[PDB]
Amino acid sequence: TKVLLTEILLDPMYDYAATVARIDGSIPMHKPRTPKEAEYEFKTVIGRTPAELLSQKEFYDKIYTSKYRPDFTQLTRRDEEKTSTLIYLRAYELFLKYLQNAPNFNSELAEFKTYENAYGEQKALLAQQGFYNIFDPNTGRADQRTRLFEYKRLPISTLYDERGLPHKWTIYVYK
Amino acid sequence: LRPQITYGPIETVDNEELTEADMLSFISAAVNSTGLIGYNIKSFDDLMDNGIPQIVKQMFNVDITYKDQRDHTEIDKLRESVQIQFNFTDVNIERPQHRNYSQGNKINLLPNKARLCGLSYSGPVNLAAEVILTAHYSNGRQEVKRASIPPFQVSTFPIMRGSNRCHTHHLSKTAKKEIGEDPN
Amino acid sequence: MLIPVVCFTCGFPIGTYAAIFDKARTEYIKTKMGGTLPQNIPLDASLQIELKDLITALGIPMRVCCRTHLITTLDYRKYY
Amino acid sequence: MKICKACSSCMVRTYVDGNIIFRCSCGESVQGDSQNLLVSSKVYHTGEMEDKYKIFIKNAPFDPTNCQIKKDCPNCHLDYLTQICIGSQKIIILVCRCGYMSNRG
Amino acid sequence: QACYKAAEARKKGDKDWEKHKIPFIQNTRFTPQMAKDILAGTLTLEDLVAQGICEFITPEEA
Ligand SMILES: [Zn+2]
Ligand SMILES: [Zn+2]
Ligand SMILES: [Zn+2]
Repeated sequence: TKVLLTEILLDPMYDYAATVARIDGSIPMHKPRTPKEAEYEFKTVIGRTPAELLSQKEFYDKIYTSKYRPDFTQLTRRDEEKTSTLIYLRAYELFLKYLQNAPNFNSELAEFKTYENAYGEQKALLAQQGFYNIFDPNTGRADQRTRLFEYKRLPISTLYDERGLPHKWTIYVYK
Repeated sequence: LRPQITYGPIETVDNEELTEADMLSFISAAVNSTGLIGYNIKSFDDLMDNGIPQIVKQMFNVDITYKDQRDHTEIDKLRESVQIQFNFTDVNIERPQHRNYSQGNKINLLPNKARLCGLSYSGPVNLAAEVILTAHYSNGRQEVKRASIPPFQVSTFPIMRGSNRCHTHHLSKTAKKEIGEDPN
Repeated sequence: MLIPVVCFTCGFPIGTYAAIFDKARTEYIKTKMGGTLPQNIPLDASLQIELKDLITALGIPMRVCCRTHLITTLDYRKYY
Repeated sequence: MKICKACSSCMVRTYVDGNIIFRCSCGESVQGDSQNLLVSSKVYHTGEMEDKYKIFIKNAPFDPTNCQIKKDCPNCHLDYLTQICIGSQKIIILVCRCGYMSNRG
Repeated sequence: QACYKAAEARKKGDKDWEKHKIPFIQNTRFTPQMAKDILAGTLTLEDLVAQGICEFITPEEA
């Protein structure tokens, strides 16, 4: 019993099923303080007593299943928080189906992945600090003016005088 | 074959209105198509589905001959070598599994449990084979015994997280978030 | 993980107008977003999203530090 | 080298009484007449000879990564040429796609 | 071809042979509308390659 409890209590599946059970009140919101509360939580979440889990053979067949069965066919696109609730509940239901190797699973997984991608697009819309572009007043868009170097073929008179000698700018004129 | 498609003349393309900040969309598109580490997942995926099966089924055919080091017998004294010949036919790799309690039925092993318990996120490898043993006699004839072996699990191969053989691949982002994984 | 209760620099009570500043800002972005995917907002190269008047209407003064921390602080709820 | 007529092997060259005699491992012996009077040779500056860059100079007008220059080609009167700078003495060659090539080659 | 025609006109004694030349134009086919379509999610790198706008270059091909 101790080894079984230690193994299952450290399974993230158990914690996720326990959270789902806590949402609708099947188990107390506080973690167990006494062994009786732990046994009750195990019975509610896993669905089988630890003594009878060692006797029979399945494990995933009777894990909690949320009480409220909302309609996930409105996931086909007070509405937005309900959509978030539907996303959470369908994620739990699909994860539980994945554990149980339920038939007709990959197509529903892809459909819910598309739904959650749309929901993630909305959530990313909620997660924007903003953006600004310094517009060039002469134009109507992002500034292109720069102080970069621009090549230009200067006249040869700048380097050599009328007698072909190079310039030596070495006299300072002060006014 | 010669190319046949033709595009619009380059003199009609209007790009005088472009800005450098507009060209960041090209980098955005390139990263979105590429991803950031998508090559790692693709490489592990075609190692699983295509690489290891090919390596096992092609590059590990065994053909050896060994001396018969037995004692004296009618057949014994008259034979000198035995040829061991075998190859692997069927190869596959499954998702990581863990045995709950003792003598269970190999429930799934999530990555967070492997991290916490110090376990190995490795998936079983199942192989099938056919074996041929050929024994050579002194006179010149030989005897051949052939046997086909049902598929069996030899060991477990490490599984990259997020690949096709990972459990965090048949799960949604919310489920990934709530099982102790990083959804992002 | 949220907008701080007070400005990190001086300590003005930014937090008491934080939540509102979040939600309102969203609609303003929805007004200026424009035919563009949300995650591509910081790459539009044509946006002029200014939040000066919103923060002014919130009553927050024109302090550099306070508006900096109000605008730039990431929210953990929006990434997790 | 001298190739044996009989077995098509590389014959060994020795020198006897003012003559070059090739002797093979199969016993066949011949004497070279004129074309085998070359004991050894070496060529210097092999990294900048004209035979080095013949293919590259031929392909230069079509290679898009070569430097162009605004000069008229005297053959086809094209207003641009391809300028290449080869060798340690920085020899400049102007080439065009019509076959024109400065240095008259 | 404009250079050839201009040279051919000059060899015929024509004075305004320069009028047969055309300016050189090199440009990319990436338009500002394509940038706005990338941001809207209706234009990806795969269909930019399929339209002959960009291509993948390897260091030895570079
Ligand atoms: Zn402040
Ligand atoms: Zn010979
Ligand atoms: Zn030419």
